[PDB]
Amino acid sequence: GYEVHHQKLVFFAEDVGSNKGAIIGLMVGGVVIA
Amino acid sequence: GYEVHHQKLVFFAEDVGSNKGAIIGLMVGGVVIA
Amino acid sequence: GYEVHHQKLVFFAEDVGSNKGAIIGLMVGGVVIA
Amino acid sequence: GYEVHHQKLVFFAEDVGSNKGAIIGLMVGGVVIA
Amino acid sequence: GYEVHHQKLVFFAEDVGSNKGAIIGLMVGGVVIA
Amino acid sequence: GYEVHHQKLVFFAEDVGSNKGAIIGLMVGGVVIA
Amino acid sequence: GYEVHHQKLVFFAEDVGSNKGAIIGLMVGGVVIA
Amino acid sequence: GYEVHHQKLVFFAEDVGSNKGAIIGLMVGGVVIA
Amino acid sequence: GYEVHHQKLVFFAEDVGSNKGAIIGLMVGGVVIA
Amino acid sequence: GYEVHHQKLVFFAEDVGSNKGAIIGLMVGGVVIA
Amino acid sequence: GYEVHHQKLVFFAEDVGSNKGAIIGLMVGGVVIA
Amino acid sequence: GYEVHHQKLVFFAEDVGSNKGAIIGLMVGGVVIA
Amino acid sequence: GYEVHHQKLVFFAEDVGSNKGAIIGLMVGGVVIA
Amino acid sequence: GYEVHHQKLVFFAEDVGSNKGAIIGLMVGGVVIA
Amino acid sequence: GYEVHHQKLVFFAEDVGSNKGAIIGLMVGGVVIA
Amino acid sequence: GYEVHHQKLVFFAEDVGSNKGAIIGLMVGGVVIA
Amino acid sequence: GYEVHHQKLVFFAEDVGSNKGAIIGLMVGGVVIA
Amino acid sequence: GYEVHHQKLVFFAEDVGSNKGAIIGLMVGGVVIA
Amino acid sequence: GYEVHHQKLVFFAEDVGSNKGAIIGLMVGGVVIA
Amino acid sequence: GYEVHHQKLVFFAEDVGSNKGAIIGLMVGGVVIA
Repeated sequence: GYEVHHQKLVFFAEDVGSNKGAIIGLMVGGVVIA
Repeated sequence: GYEVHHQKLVFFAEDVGSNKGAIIGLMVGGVVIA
Repeated sequence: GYEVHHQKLVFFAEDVGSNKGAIIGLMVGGVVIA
Repeated sequence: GYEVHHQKLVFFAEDVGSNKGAIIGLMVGGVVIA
Repeated sequence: GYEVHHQKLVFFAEDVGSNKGAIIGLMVGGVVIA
Repeated sequence: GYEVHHQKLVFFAEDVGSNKGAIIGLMVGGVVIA
Repeated sequence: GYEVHHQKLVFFAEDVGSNKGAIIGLMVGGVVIA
Repeated sequence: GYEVHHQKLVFFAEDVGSNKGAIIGLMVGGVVIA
Repeated sequence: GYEVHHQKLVFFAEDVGSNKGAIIGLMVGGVVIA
Repeated sequence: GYEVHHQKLVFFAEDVGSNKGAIIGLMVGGVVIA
Repeated sequence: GYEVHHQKLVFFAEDVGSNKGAIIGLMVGGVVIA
Repeated sequence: GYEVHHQKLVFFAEDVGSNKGAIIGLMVGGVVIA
Repeated sequence: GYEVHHQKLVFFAEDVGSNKGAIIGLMVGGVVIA
Repeated sequence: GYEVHHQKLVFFAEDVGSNKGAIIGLMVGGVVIA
Repeated sequence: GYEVHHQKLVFFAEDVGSNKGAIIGLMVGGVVIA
Repeated sequence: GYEVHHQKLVFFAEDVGSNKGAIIGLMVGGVVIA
Repeated sequence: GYEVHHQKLVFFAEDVGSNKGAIIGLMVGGVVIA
Repeated sequence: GYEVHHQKLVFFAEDVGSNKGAIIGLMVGGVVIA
Repeated sequence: GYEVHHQKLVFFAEDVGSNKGAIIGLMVGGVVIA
Repeated sequence: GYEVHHQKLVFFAEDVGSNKGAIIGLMVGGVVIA
């Protein structure tokens, strides 16, 4: 008798507001200018 | 008797607001200007 | 008799406000200017 | 009889306010200017 | 009879206010100017 | 003058050996028996 | 003048040997038997 | 003049040997039997 | 003039030997039997 | 003129030997039996 | 013998760059949100 | 014999850079949020 | 014999850089938040 | 014989750098928050 | 024979650097928070 | 909740009396004889 | 809750009496004879 | 809770009497004879 | 709770009497004869 | 709880009497004859 329930994973966000700049969830590499 | 329920994975967002700039979920690499 | 429930993982945020600058969840490497 | 419930892990934040500068959850390395 | 409940881990913050400067959760290394 | 090069991302593996059991890269949820 | 190079990210492995049991990279939730 | 190079991130392993039991990189929750 | 190089991050291991039991990198919660 | 180099971070191990029992890098909570 | 030449009046600007926010030359009154 | 030449008046600017916020040359009154 | 030349008046600026906040040349009154 | 030349008046600035906060040339009155 | 030349008046500045706080040239009165 | 009211701007006058001579509100340049 | 009211700006006058001579509000340059 | 009220700015005058001569509010440059 | 009120600024005058000669509020430069 | 009130600034005068000669509020430079 195994019951597993209500598990959640969020990497970056659930709610992201307005953006004028730069939003990146994940990057291996590079140059970001904002 | 195995019951598994209500699991969720979100990588970047559920709700993303207005965008004037740059939004990237995932990048391996590059140049981002905003 | 095993019951597992209500577990949550958040890496960066649940709620992210307005952005004029640079927001990065995870980076291996690079240059960020804001 | 094993019951495990209500566990949470937050790496960076739950609520992130407005951003004009640079916010990085995790970085292996680089240069950040804000 | 094992019951485990209400455990929480926060690495950086739960609530992060407005940012003009540089906020980094974790870094292995680099240069940060704010 | 921006140059970005040789970035790589691997999620599960580059080289997976032989399999008699069960290998899953990513699972949101379920029951796995090997 | 920006140059970014040779960054790498590995989540589970680069090289996974043989498997008779169960290997899961990422799981939000469930029951795993090996 | 910015140069960033040779950064690496490994979450679970680079090299995983043989498996008769259960290996999980990341789990939000559940029941694991080996 | 900024130069950043050779930074590394390892969470669980670089080299994981053979497994008859249970290995978990990160767990928010649950029941683990080996 | 800034130069930063050769920084390293290890959380659980670099080299993990064989396992008959239970190894967990990080746990928020639960029941572990070996 | 009267000679008048090369006179210039600029109220706001000669060159205005890119705009994501609010630019107003002159206002008697009101509410401005950017 | 009257000669008048090369006179200039600038009220706000000659060159205005990029704008994410609020730029107002002149205001009699109000509320400005940026 | 009257000669008048090369006179300049600048009220706020000649060159204004990038703006994320609030820039006001002149105000009689109000509330400014940045 | 009257010659008048090379006169300059600057009230606030000639060169204004980047702005995240609040810059006001002149105000009769009010509330400024930055 | 009257010659007048090379006169300059600066009220606040010639060069103003980056601003995160509040810069006011002149104010008759009010409340300033930075 | 924002309310802005009763702001006024007058450049030259509200009430100009009789004129036998020369009245000019704004002039970039020229010769004026009265 | 913001309320801004009764601000006024006058450049040259509110009430200008009779004129036999020369009245100029603003001049960038020239020759004025009364 | 912000309230700003009754601010006033006058540059040259509120009330200007009769004129036989020359009245100039602001001049960048020139020759004025009365 | 901020309240700002009754601030006033006068540059040249509030009340200017009759003029037979020359009155100048502000001059960057020139020749003035009365 | 901030309250600021009844501040005043006068540069040249509030009340200027009749003028047969030359009155200048501010001069950067020149020749003045009365």
